[PDB]
Amino acid sequence: QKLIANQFNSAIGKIQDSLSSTPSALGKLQDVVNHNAQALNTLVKQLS
Amino acid sequence: LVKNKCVNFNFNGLKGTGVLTESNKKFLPFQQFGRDIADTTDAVRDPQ
Repeated sequence: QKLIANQFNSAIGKIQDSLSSTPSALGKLQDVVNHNAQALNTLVKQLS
Repeated sequence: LVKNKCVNFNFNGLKGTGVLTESNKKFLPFQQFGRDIADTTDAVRDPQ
C-alpha cells in the first residue's frame, strides 16, 4: 500500500512539470484556438 | 466637427459613418489617412 501510494504521488507530482515543461504538450487545444483565430483573421484580411 | 457621436462624415471626399474621437496616432506631414488590416480608413487628419 505505501509503495503504491508513493509511486502514485510521485507520478502525479511529475505531471505539472511534464505539461509545463514540454512546450507542445497542450498543442491540440492551442491548435483549436489558433485555427479559430487564424480563420477570423483571414476573413478580416480578405476585405482588402 | 462633431465628436463622440455616430455621424455621417465626409473628409475631403472620404465618406463614411461612425464615431469620431481624438486620436493618439503619430502621423507624418505626408500622411492624411490611417488604415487598418482590412484597408479601411480608421484614422483621418482633419483638413482644417
